[PDB]
Amino acid sequence: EERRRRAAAVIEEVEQRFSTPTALLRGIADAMVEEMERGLRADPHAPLKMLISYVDNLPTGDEHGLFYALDLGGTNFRVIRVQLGGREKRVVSQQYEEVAIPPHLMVGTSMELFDFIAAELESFVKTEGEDFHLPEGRQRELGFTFSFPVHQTSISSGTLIKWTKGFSINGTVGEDVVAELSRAMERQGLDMKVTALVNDTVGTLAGGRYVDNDVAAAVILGTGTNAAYVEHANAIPKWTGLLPRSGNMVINMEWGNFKSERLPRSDYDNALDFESLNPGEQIYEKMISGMYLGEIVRRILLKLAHDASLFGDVVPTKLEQRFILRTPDMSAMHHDTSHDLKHLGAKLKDILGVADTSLEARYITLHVCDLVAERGARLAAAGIYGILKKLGRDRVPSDGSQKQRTVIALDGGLYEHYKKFRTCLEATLADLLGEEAASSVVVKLANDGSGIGAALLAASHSQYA
Ligand SMILES: Nc1ncnc2c1ncn2[C@@H]1O[C@H](COP(=O)(O)OP(=O)(O)O)[C@@H](O)[C@H]1O
Ligand SMILES: [Mg+2]
Repeated sequence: EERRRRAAAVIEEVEQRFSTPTALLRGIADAMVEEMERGLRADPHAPLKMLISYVDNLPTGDEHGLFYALDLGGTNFRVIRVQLGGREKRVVSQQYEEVAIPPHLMVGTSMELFDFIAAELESFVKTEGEDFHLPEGRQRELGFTFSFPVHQTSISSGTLIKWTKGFSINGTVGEDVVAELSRAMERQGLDMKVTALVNDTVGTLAGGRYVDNDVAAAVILGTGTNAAYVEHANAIPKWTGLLPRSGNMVINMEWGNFKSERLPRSDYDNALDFESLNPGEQIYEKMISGMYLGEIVRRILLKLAHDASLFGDVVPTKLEQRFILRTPDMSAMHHDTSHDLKHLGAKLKDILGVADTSLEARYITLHVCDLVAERGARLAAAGIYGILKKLGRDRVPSDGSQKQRTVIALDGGLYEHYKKFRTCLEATLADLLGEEAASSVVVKLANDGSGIGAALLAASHSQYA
């Protein structure tokens, strides 16, 4: 059919532009490290901000007391509460409540955002049961995870640099995010002090090390993507204070903003960025993250539907709608194994609004999902590889003796729930490492680990009382 060769040409340029041979991945990992060095010396125009987090001591286990945590949150926010027992007892009690963020609150007024989340924290502390005790006269203390880039000014204070992953609230850039929350808690008649402000990457790394001593980094793969790691404070040229007692510092790399001419981008990525909420920003994230994967698939399917009549001789109206194909929908289609792809086809009926689909159209769709998820997962593995190279963990002992154990905590709905994405991520990372080096790296799932991690860092920075 002519329509068949016209479809093969589209799929062929997708394969060509999206191609990520291991050799290219090593050059991208090298460029990541190059960019990490630029951000640590405060280079102008550095894509990676490499933010000092003021976390110089990760949790040890001896944390004790009662502490709350507020976790925000690209798609949801959760309020957490733990009773910490100490090196031997640990988390005696724990309670949490997760709430989905209404879509308007991502793009409205900052007072509406913080009023909404502070009101849910209010009704949450009001149900504080008897398993959690607060000594008399004392003030309840909070750990605040703020999943957006913040120029840190103390362990508990920081300026919003910019919004990401679907958020766009005027009037917060430049403002202290902890003061903005503190005011909202006050308007709710709520006695709490924020004693720790962390990015969700820094929090997951805190929560990860609390249960595994070898956690060296945290990678987030959810609605957005980002990563944090532990750096040597004497390896940060832009550091100007004293130097931490522990010689360590957690860095929020903000690696979604990574950009490199080595990144295999296409016209679909240019169009996606052009019509986005933050054009020109977060180039790397827009190839990896959950908010954008399904949208890349939709734009490829649209090209096919138009240039090859893939879904009929009239392009389906719904297919032209932006973000109509969410990434969990992409994930559902991708995992269909039935001989006729009946579940991929059932999903396509909802999302496209068509009555039916060719078996051949279903296999093309499955192939597109495959190419988009594969490129995102391989590039994310290249980023993790770059971190390991920064910590000198890409290689094993030369003296031939003593393999280290390096743990990387992973968090986010993409990694947790997109099976093909996760296994492609881990396979490529193991490929990038040697067979010798890979047996020393652990990818641990620490989902929503910034909740307890923010509570732990609020603990070690209490007032007290
Ligand atoms: N089944 C799935 N398949 C693919 N991606 C998913 C799936 N479930 C969730 N996700 C992605 O993970 C995100 C939710 O992850 P989570 O870390 O809880 O929130 P956020 O990253 O928004 O703070 C969603 O926005 C979605 O992009
Ligand atoms: Mg979640």
